[PDB]
Amino acid sequence: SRRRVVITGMGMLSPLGLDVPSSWEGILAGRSGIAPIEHMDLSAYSTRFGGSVKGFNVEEYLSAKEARKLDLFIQYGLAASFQAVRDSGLEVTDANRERIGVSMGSGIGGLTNIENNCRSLFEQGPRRISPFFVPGSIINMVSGFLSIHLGLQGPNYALTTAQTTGTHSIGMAARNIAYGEADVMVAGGSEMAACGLGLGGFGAARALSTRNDEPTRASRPWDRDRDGFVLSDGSGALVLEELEHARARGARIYAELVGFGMSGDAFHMTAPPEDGAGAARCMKNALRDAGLDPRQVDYINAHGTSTPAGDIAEIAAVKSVFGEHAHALSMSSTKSMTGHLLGAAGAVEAIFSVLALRDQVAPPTINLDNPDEGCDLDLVAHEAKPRKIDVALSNSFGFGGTNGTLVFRRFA
Amino acid sequence: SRRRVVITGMGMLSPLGLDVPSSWEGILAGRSGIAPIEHMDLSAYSTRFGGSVKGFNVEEYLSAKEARKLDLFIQYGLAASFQAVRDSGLEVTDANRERIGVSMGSGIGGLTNIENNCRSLFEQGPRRISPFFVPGSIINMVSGFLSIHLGLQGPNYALTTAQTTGTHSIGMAARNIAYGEADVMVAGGSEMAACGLGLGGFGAARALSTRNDEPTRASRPWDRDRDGFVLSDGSGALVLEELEHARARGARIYAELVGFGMSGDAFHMTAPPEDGAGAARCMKNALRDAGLDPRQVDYINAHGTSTPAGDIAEIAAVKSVFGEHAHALSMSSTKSMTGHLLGAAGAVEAIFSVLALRDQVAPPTINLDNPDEGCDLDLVAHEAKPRKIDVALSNSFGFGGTNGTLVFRRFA
Ligand SMILES: NC(=O)N1CCN(c2ccc(F)cc2)CC1
Ligand SMILES: NC(=O)N1CCN(c2ccc(F)cc2)CC1
Ligand SMILES: NC(=O)N1CCN(c2ccc(F)cc2)CC1
Repeated sequence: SRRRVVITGMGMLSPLGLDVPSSWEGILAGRSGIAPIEHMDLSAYSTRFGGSVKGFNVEEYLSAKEARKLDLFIQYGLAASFQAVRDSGLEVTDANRERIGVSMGSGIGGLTNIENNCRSLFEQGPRRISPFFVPGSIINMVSGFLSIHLGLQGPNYALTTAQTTGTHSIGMAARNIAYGEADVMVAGGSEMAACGLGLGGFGAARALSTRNDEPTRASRPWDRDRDGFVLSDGSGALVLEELEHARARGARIYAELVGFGMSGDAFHMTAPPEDGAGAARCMKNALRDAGLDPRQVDYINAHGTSTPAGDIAEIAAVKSVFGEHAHALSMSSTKSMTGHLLGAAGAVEAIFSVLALRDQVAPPTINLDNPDEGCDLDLVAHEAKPRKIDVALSNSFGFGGTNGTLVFRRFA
Repeated sequence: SRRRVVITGMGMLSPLGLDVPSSWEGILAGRSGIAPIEHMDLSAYSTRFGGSVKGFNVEEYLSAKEARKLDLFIQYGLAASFQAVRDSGLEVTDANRERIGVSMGSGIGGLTNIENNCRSLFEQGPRRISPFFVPGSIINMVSGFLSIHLGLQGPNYALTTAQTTGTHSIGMAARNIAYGEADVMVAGGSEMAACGLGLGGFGAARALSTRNDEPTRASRPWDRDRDGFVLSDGSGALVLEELEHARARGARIYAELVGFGMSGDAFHMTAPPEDGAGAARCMKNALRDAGLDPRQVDYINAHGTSTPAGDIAEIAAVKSVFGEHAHALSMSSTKSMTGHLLGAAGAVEAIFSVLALRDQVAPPTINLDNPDEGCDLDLVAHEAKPRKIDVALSNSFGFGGTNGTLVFRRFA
């Protein structure tokens, strides 16, 4: 037997806005967050654009002195997490602090910091490496710093499952609460890889869209002219809470987390299998986990990265899992607007899945001008679609063939 | 309802050996694996030694053509993983591959790789960054590559909780099996942070021993002349298996994992509290999880990093948890011999804890010539101590105030 887990606070930094309601406003308007990257020489790079967080002010959250110690990915993680805790109204007390934990992850961690400390190392030698290099760059420091700032003494950890991080972080946090290891968890992910090493590293594998002329049209999941993913920055955090705990203090409940699925493709380091066999098993696992029949699913927030092999794999997976229901559900890539926030993708897409439930609206797949061969599902081309949504899925399918699926349900 | 979990396979690279047996022989003979570092010129560094893996042949495991693309931490993770699975005698099949997963972690991941690609980027341009940069450097690719080579389709993930990584990886993997998400898990961690940025970054914070002129005597946990930890490399992997699944196949069972604790200090980014309050919460959680009287605990493999504040915190935590029984159990730090394998520390030390149960011997704390103020427990100074061990506990503490405790006992 198992406790029920609800969403009582959400927080976000995205290429679309500095919080949830502003990000969600852009999502439903089909606005693009993608733009050429500024204050950075990308002359020798084949990709010169992505989704930046615009106008982030870390001094709303931290002193200038504490923020100087921390990589951007950690700043962004703390911002979404502080937002999510404030959004929840939860009061931390000596009576509950041991029951409140954190699992905020990252796919790639502190590349920006690693790059600036490399610059100092090569130019001037090791004696110019920042004393805060290690604690200021390691992925578990969003969980670390958040626990220290708020006095959280519950489970304290960090996932790193590349592009699956945010989905796994939220799912495993839900498990902690369901099986009684915590009553509250702050979970999600953050990322800032759209630095030299992120653009160069992914650009070297030719994984990135090179559509420098039309950056807002670059991210075009299931469109026959897609040429790979758009690199994006930001964070999502959710406050996950045991139902009775949330009801007792009179929390505002956005939605219930009913289902979590995991699988491994065991196929290829970067490419999914053509038929999405792994993504199929993971969605089936998530629906079994939630005790739901595939027929009950109304809305899927796809992984939808705009990679040719990735997008077609997800069409196959859904047709295989949903059979004659596959056309009835709506499925959209919000990455058409946000780009791919990698380890944070699952976190911001879980929030969009929750908000699709609250507002009864499927977010668009923008730029889906010419669906590809086989891409005949309801991919919500171009514009948001108001519709009935009781059950929403959020999928992540990342490098190493690691799969995550979250099942959200309306709560009333 | 909650199932029991046993250890059926173990694997290791350490500064003492290229497998578990050779490493364990070094542990029981009090041998140091710490030496001046040869793979690079450290004359501008304030620390020039640590625990290298000596004579590692990746060609025992992988083609030189796959090896070339992978960071040593991934190479070390796979080697220990391959050892653990072979040691288990487990055969992967279509009937069970969905029921076998992997959780192999790292604190820092592919810092060597990311540094060298940073050098290429700075000296030559983005066009000289390896196409394998991302899949060859990111922390989740031990779990990824292991699943690809063995065909593991179970839960596929990675923890990154700094120096607590291996302990958390093992504990959460046991929970997966406990709660029916998997019947088999390959779990542990790997680390190779001995690059310029690693030795430099830990050196900038003055966290490392600077005993360059006597490296084998540098790691001296609870000794009054200790002066920081010794950075070491390697990997530990265990096969965790549901008890009845292990019984059904006549598996050889080394020990039972009965207990898993996590807590957060919520104290400091890098310093443990003097009183050991977070470590004490974590051990109490693990002992209650195991349904034990604290007097049943015979052996503690301490975190024991040879830092001033870390070592004394641990005495205080153990005195607070076990009271008068603190004076009857044996506690030692195998870090005295191996140094600090960071995210891999929890993995090798869990294997040392299991082997203490198999052979009925407490490994020594070497170099404990002058125990510090209040360091007055049985710390097994200098020499291995044959003794009765029914219950063994392995502790890790890390940056972000993240704590882990594992509880093992003999299985008949
Ligand atoms: N070249 C190869 O045979 N592999 C597979 C493709 N590849 C890759 C793809 C996308 C990405 F973002 C990172 C790496 C590089 C390694
Ligand atoms: N401000 C200072 O003098 N430093 C930097 C922060 N902190 C630290 C400790 C251990 C470590 F491995 C990395 C960083 C304490 C020492
Ligand atoms: N006086 C002591 O220090 N003891 C008493 C408790 N004891 C124990 C043994 C088996 C068991 F099932 C429960 C408890 C072990 C050590």
